[PDB]
Amino acid sequence: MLIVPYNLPLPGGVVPRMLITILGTVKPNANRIALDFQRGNDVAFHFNPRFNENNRRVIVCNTKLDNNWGREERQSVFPFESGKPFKIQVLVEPDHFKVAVNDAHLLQYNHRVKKLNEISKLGISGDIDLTSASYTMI
Ligand SMILES: OC[C@H]1O[C@H](Sc2ccc(Cl)c(Cl)c2)[C@H](O)[C@@H](n2cc(-c3cc(F)c(F)c(F)c3)nn2)[C@H]1O
Repeated sequence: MLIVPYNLPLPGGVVPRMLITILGTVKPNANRIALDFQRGNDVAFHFNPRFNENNRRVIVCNTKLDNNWGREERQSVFPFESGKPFKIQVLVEPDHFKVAVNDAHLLQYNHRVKKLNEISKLGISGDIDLTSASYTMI
């Protein structure tokens, strides 16, 4: 439906209580997906499901500053499945981004980029059919 890579502007950046919801379907034989919450050229929060990293499925999260990736945060719970519809919910909390997939909490990512109001774009890329991307204040 929506063209991927997709850019969702986040006017005035993010703030606690802002909820971003992404609906889509993983393509068959998917290799990767990425959500990039950007501050200009920096990536404040990169959320990156990898479907085949040495025959393992893993979600890699990181921050990119001045074109350098930092320390990766990895955990082993992988709720996505090739060919299946998903819902990602990213809730901005005062100290971290809180992520739920298909209504189940997945992970938290502590804020490395501190100027939340300058994280003004969300890029969505990878092996998905993107249905919708929106935000609301809870
Ligand atoms: O840490 C996270 C980064 O890890 C490597 S670079 C690297 C390698 C080793 C280490 Cl120890 C470190 Cl710290 C960094 C990736 O190449 C990088 N990356 C992924 C994508 C990308 C682009 C897409 F278009 C897309 F659809 C997609 F799903 C993904 N672009 N850039 C990013 O995931």
